[PDB]
Amino acid sequence: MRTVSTVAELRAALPREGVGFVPTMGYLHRGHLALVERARRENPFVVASVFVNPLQFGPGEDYHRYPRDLERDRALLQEAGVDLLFAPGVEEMYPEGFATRVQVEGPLTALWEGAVRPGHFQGVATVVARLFLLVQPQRAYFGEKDYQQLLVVRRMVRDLGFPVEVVGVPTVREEDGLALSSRNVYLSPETRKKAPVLYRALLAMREVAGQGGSVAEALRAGEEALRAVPEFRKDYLAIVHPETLLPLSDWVAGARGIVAGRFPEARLIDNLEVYP
Amino acid sequence: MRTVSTVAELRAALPREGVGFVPTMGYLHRGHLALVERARRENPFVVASVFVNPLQFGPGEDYHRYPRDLERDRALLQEAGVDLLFAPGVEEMYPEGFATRVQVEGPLTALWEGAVRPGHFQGVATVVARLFLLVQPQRAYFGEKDYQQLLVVRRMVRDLGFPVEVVGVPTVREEDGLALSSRNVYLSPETRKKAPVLYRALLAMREVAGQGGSVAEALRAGEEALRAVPEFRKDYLAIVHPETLLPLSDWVAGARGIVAGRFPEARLIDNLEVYP
Ligand SMILES: [Cl-]
Ligand SMILES: [Cl-]
Ligand SMILES: [Cl-]
Repeated sequence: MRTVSTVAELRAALPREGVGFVPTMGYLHRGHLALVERARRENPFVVASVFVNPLQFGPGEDYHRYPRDLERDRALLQEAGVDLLFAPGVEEMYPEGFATRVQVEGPLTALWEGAVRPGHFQGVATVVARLFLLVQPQRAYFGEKDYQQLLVVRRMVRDLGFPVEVVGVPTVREEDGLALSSRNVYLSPETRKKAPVLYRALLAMREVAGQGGSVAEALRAGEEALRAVPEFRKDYLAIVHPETLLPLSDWVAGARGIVAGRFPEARLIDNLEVYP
Repeated sequence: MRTVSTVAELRAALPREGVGFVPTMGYLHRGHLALVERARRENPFVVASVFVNPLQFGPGEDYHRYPRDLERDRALLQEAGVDLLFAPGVEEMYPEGFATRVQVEGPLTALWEGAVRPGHFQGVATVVARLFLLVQPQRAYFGEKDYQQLLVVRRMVRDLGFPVEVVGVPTVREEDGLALSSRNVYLSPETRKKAPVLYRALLAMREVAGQGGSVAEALRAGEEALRAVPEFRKDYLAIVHPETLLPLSDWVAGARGIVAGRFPEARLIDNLEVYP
């Protein structure tokens, strides 16, 4: 595998066709592997990027302490069979003079994560748009854990006309159900034991739905599950339309249960299709 | 020449390489063909687009009044040699649910035309971004008359990494000096006689520069010229940096004289390299 740190080397090592792309912020885990694994079975050439994007972090968030270990990410991607790793510094990604932004407007970015993290999705859209133009991939892979982000990217691609197939990959979880995330490293041993509550709440709602319960009944079950862990301060818990993310009054195929909140040392999010 | 009005047709008729692109809003004049000509010679396949972009029209502007004559444009590009014409409707370019925007921020879009027409450059960046993504050109041609717009597109291209060479083409002028513009049709025979004041002002400034005068002396000369035609309500007149459009404290190669204002029936803009 070849690792490049500049746009010049990137464009020079890139094939005109057959490129599968996996954008990441580094400190890779099994979940990222699931993405690489999928890109490889569908594309003759796989490119992965590791770049902690400052544009998608808020002032009081974790940009400075975000986990970083390029060597670990390299060996790892190397073993996974990645053809090309793009690991640029902030200056190569955003040179002096950089002044452009891309953003998806409307309820899609205003709801849920958008209300908690103002400016976050504009940062995601901007960096993904740049990465797409630099990589010119045929297919790009994203995890479903960041469901809203997946929808935002799809909207941007649809609107602007990026000839990119945006593929969502199901979330990889620990045995206790905790969705894998680079930020899980922030969890203390004690908090790590309580962290499975998000997925537990989501499963509780899916259970109710499967048993013929109402959306309202499913929501109550989810809320109850979360209350077993007071240390988890919920930002939101809802069952929404799979495409618009608007709260549902009645079930629809693809109904998505979403939840987010924080422990003292980390904020976690998770989601699951709760119907059918 | 093949004419397409949908995205599907467009993608199906486009070759993968050697595409020269000329974006316009219709009602073509000598100047546009100066662009189509340039492209026809440097690229094996030429595509031109005709679309009045509602996004770059703001409050109290001439959207519905903008001149439209598709058939005249067609036959025009036909004889010019263009291989493909993309003339989509508003709904094809911006289908229901469209919510993405692209914008270049900072002084480049806040000064001059940006101050006069707020929201204008976001509309331009957005439509150009989409067109570039839909056409996937190797080169795109723009007229220098809209110099600021030219720099904005170059900035967006450089920032986001579009693999497109943006070509600026010198303005085509009338015998009296009036830069050609599809909006000149708005001028009455009377005000048309006064219109040459813009170029006159620019020339006055270039003359001072050539004589060794200071940047301030050049502006004075330009102010004098406009002062003679009070009918022209000046928006701005300045000598700026060729790349940043910031007012100049002193001369630099490529110094650009820019002017804009409005007669009762229309708004006019023009620019010219005043130094060296
Ligand atoms: Cl983030
Ligand atoms: Cl992650
Ligand atoms: Cl306009």
